[PDB]
Amino acid sequence: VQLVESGGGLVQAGGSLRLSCAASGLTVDDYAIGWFRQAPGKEREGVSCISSSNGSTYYADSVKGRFTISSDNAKNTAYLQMNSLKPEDTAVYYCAAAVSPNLECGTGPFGIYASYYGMDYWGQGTQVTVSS
Amino acid sequence: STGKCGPPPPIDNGDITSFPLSVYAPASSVEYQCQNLYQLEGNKRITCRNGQWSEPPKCLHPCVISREIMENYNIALRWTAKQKLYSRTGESVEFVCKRGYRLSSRSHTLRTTCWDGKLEYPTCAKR
Repeated sequence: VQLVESGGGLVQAGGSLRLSCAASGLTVDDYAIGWFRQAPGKEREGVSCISSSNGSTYYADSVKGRFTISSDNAKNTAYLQMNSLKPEDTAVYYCAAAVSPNLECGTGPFGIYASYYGMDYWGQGTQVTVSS
Repeated sequence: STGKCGPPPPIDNGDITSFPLSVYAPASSVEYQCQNLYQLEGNKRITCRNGQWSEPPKCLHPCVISREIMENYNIALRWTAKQKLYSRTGESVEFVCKRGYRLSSRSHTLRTTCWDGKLEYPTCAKR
């Protein structure tokens, strides 16, 4: 199992960016794909989530409305469309998958107890920078 | 001198189901009930015979997941439909490594069994 991020980089505030995550090696076709982010020194934040089975999604309050999550299952990939980007979105953005069945997006590492939960697999991360 | 008994003995993390009396008769019994999340091991009912009680039961502890310990060992709770921040005795907790970490090659499986408050935590180390 391998997860490749792409689509990050620099943009101007009010710019947009489409993060891509390419999952090779998955066995199961009931799984959840997440985007997390972390800026040096702050705690990791779960940003968005999509279940391949039940179609549940989640967005952190800090990105609701601005970000939209989708998966093209043919190319085995998930996308985070990031619009109206702000300086506070600046961070390393990690793609992650969880393979336990019937995962409900917004629970576990997307809930209030997120610190207590992890994911089955992680990308290396891609830097996103929003200048003022 | 007539088979009567004192109050039944207290147990950690449980109580009797009936009104507490000063004195019980020969052949009396009281049932115990463990607090929510504790698991009763042994005889639910004890009986008063020859002025003393049959042996009470034990309320077995659930394991409460420790953020501190998981931090130290570079692990987290695996994301499952069912796994909460505790487990009842006998239930198995699944863990995963932190991002960047793999199972320590002296470690316990990532799946491990709650036993009366006690849980063996696995360890992960950096790649």
